[PDB]
Amino acid sequence: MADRLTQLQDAVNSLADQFCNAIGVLQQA
Amino acid sequence: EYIDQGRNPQLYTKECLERALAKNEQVKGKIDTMKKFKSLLIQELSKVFPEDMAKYRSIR
Amino acid sequence: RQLFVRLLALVKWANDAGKVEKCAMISSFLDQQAILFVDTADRLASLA
Repeated sequence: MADRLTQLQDAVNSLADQFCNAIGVLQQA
Repeated sequence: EYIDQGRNPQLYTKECLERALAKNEQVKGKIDTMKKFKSLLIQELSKVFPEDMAKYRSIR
Repeated sequence: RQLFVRLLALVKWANDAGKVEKCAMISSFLDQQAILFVDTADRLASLA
């Protein structure tokens, strides 16, 4: 494959995971 | 309700003082969390895009 | 006994009448701040 879509989806998933972790840590070793 | 309870408002005053202390502690914790989040965002910006870091450091 | 209790309550309310209002205002401000913080946190969580 080696297309831009793969890296785009990877970056989107990473950003979503970072946002979820920030939301979880903001309302909480 | 406190008058019909049969006691004075001194217990309510102590409860309000404890609530104020707890609110101050929670505000301090929230400020510390916001500062940590801002530091993490600044670090991510410096490691990703130096334009935003330079803007926040000199332009703001 | 009931009249003595009522007089004690009235004295405790009159000796700290302005202080009671100040404490009520402080408690209301703290509750409003906490509610606003909780609402902002919930909105941020729902948006993120």
